Amino acid sequence: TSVVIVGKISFCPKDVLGHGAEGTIVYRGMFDNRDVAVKRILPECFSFADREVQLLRESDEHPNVIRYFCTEKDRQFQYIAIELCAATLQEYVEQKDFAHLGLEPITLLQQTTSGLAHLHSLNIVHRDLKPHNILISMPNAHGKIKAMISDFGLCKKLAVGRHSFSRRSGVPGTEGWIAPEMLSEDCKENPTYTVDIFSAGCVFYYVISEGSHPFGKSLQRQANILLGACSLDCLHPEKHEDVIARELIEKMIAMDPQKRPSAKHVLKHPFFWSLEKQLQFFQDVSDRIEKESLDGPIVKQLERGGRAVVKMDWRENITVPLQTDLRKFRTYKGGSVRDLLRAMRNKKHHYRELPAEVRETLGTLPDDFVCYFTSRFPHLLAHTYRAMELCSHERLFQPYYFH
Ligand SMILES: Cc1cc(NS(=O)(=O)c2ccccc2Cl)c2ccccc2c1Oc1ncccc1-c1ccnc(N[C@H]2CC[C@H](N)CC2)n1
Repeated sequence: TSVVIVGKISFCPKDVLGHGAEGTIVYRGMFDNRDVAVKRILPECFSFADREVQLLRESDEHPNVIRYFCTEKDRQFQYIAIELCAATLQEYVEQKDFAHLGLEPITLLQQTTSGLAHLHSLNIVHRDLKPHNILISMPNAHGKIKAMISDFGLCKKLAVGRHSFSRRSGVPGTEGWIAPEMLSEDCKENPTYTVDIFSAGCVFYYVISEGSHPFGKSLQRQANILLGACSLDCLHPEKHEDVIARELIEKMIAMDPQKRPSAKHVLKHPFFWSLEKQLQFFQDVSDRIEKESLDGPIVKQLERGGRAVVKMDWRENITVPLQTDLRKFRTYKGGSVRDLLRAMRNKKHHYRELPAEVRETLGTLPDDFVCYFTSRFPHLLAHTYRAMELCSHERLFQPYYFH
């Protein structure tokens, strides 16, 4: 038997892509002139997979959830056909040279999270998130790729007006990626969507560390998850991009499930912002506190812990041409976060009109200008992002926060 044909699906049995659960085999094949992955399953699984297909005429209408195509029936088997993909995220992370990837890994992280937000918005908790089932599409003609969430065998649709689900026997996920509240002792709250956030948090660090895991090597990482013993070694405490990454990830993998942000909060985090959007944040913040009281709650939050962030005096930690231009105005307090943000806002606003050598020390707008400040004050953004959560409901700030 060289080519099997079951209805609209066809494949060569020799084109094995791997296996799913024990008793399944996946083949490469064709459906309506499209490339598909075809999972063959036994009778014991027939309505177990019809339950998962019912969920997938409703969930896979999202670019970052795997497309379902067809189901066909043999005398002995069922055949499930989904979109053929090029790789898994594990394969991507472990094999590719990250020197040549730029921002792509972070975009795949965005896409994954976005697929996850879609699922959660339909009352579906995935329960088995890992690099092994985050699939990377076939590239398009310009070499562009995307991540897609797959593997819905452990998915649970919460009934209408339920916000959690209870534990059952058996392995609730994959060892090394399971949120602690699924296994821990004397736990008095039910698990919920945040279990996917914990798993994603681990996945996030796995992508950006180029293969490490917050909870150690594969042998004792589940045990370390229950103990709360994590480490994010690869993130420097004084590198802006690592600090922003850390701030997000340590919350996503929080031991207390209620401290973890929802998928939509994660999508809004500065981890995902371009340099121009970061700069725009700084500006929108400065316009927002432009006429606020030194003792009002907003400016108070922004200054709490401010001096360490500003390096005690920020005027002393900038270049000589800029320090000279600002001293002259005789208005900027060097111990204040507000005033550093205001100095940034003003220099952006008046950029063309600034003396040549000030323009040259700052570099170009927007990219170099913002990096001038974030490279010198690597906690400025993370800190400003936390403090301005007081204004998260305001319309000005909905590009930056969710709710
Ligand atoms: C993870 C997963 C889960 C499945 N089940 S499911 O619960 O997600 C499901 C999804 C959508 C509708 C129904 C179901 Cl049951 C799959 C069902 C059918 C076909 C493939 C499925 C599936 O994917 C694969 N499983 C095993 C081996 C390979 C795949 C697979 C899927 C898509 N593309 C590829 N391509 C591979 C190419 C070779 C690379 N080394 C890795 C990627 N593989």
